[PDB]
Amino acid sequence: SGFRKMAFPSGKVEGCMVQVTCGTTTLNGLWLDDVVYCPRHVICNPNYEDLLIRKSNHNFLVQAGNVQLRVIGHSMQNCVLKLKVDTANPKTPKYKFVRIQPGQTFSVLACYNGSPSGVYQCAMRPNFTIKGSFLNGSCGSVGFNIDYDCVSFCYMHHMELPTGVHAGTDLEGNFYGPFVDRQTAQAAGTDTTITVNVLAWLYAAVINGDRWFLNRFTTTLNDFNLVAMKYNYEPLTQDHVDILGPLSAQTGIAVLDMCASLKELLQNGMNGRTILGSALLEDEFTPFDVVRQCSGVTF
Amino acid sequence: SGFRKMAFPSGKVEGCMVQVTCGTTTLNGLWLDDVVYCPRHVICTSEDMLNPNYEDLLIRKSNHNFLVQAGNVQLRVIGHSMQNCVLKLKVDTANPKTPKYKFVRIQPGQTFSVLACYNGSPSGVYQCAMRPNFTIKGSFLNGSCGSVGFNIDYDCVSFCYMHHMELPTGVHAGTDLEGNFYGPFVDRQTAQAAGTDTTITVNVLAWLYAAVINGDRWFLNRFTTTLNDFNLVAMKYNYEPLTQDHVDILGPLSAQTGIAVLDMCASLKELLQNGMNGRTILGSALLEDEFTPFDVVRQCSGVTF
Ligand SMILES: O=C(Cc1cccc(Cl)c1)Nc1cncc2cc(OCCN3CCCC3)ccc12
Ligand SMILES: [Cl-]
Repeated sequence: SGFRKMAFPSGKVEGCMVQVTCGTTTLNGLWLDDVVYCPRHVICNPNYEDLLIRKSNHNFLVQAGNVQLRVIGHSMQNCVLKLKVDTANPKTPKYKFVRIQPGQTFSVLACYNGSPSGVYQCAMRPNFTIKGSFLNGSCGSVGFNIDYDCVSFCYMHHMELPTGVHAGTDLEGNFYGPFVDRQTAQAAGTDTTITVNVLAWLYAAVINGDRWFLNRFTTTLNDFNLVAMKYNYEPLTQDHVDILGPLSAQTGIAVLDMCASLKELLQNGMNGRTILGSALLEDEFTPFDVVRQCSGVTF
Repeated sequence: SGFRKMAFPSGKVEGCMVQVTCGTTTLNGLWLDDVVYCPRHVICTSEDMLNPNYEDLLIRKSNHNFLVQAGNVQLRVIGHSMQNCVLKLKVDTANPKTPKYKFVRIQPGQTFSVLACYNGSPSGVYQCAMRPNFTIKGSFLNGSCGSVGFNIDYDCVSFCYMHHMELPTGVHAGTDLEGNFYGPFVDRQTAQAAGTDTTITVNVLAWLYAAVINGDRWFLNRFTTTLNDFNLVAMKYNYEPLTQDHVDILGPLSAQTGIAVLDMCASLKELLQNGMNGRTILGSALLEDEFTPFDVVRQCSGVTF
């Protein structure tokens, strides 16, 4: 019993965190094999190719714990700077660089000065921002998922938007969303609720004994999305319906049956009642997260 | 900017997790130096659970009855002793990954990170608080017994909790790392129930100061209150009494935001009187009590927005 927001064990990632310094800018780097990946704005009309051509390998001070790492080359890939170093990290895990879609969740290891300070779980929002907990110096903190024994790096933190939300890239330097890495006016679009995730969390509530929101009713996929579109909810596709299959099978509540409960939960509200200790409908637990936390999968 | 429930990086703790097996019972152990700590109910059959004599059950066991597994390597047990509700298995090898550690016992309201393990294998990490009724609201299944709660201040890991059982209401109970239970619980299958739970008041006030630091001020009011008048209203909403120590502890946050502790208490009384009214504080529609005054100061800084 119990449903908590749970992150992946951060150990395999901690052994990769280093501190990258260029001039006055100091942020975090990800040391995998003989390369250190970090946001390219560490070298900061910012023409990054023009700013990088003027730098030498000794300008980058990379520090792994209390040991300095020797930079022997550097290249830029989109918005990420790759610093080729002298030593290959002995603690390099089995890893993969993956790009995630909105709605997908991941673990963030928040770092300051190459030293891990906290770990938390979050979701890639439909408007491509993340609602993280970041301060100055957290740039270069990474988002990951653990796949059996292989770490999947999916996010690298770059900046904070005027609304307190965060923006970053995948590990190939490609931004998530319509953002650019510079001091300019940038705004996160209107956010929507991740529908498939709220439904997964309602199945998790049923599994944990919370059944008050259930009803005898059902709906069509078209009638649900017409109401969802009105409440700023992401459209529920047939793929989403299919993905919720195992939870539907385990609880005996058909997906469109659970959609009628969400429909009533949107028009009539919580009414002083809570679902899993929450007075709001939670959207940062995917259907897979619910299965993993309510089955005991380990790494 | 941004306020999240944050756990400590679990790495230093992961390198300590092992699987302890005695007969058919299989749970987790904490391997520090040449000793493996685990709940003493690993020697119990699910039968003896009602009224077991652990001294009598341990005297009948030998070192080869305990199968300790660190990864894919078996650890050889060369001695064993019991300290309250924890079993200490002396082993042949000292853990090379042993961190700088300390066993600490915490008070209700205190927060810590939990590394949930199954079969000596870490599966997840989450942050929680020791409830006023001494239970924890964790996310645990069968086999999670022996999972540990910790705080990593500076480079030292402070072990403060070891999971033992789940109560009828879904809440969890356990001991400090010296085998002493938190609360009036016993490691027996007798009828036990968690008392009435109360809200950790000093933590809600800390979280309201964190909200002010993150820009949200809508809940603030022009009123102040006495400590006695606040507690009379707090009691009525099932809130823990706010002591003068709590008032003192909230001093730095009071200084940083410019809102006196008793002024924030009036804003809190008004929230309990009126509700949230469709508004949210730090992305929450409920008043959050699992962030201590020390967590807020740690996660936030010294510049208010
Ligand atoms: O409690 C024990 C063993 C035990 C028993 C008695 C005394 C001691 Cl000292 C130790 N281990 C568990 C720990 N944490 C969480 C659990 C969750 C569990 O199952 C969720 C669903 N429950 C199915 C039965 C009602 C609901 C089962 C077991 C859990
Ligand atoms: Cl404490």
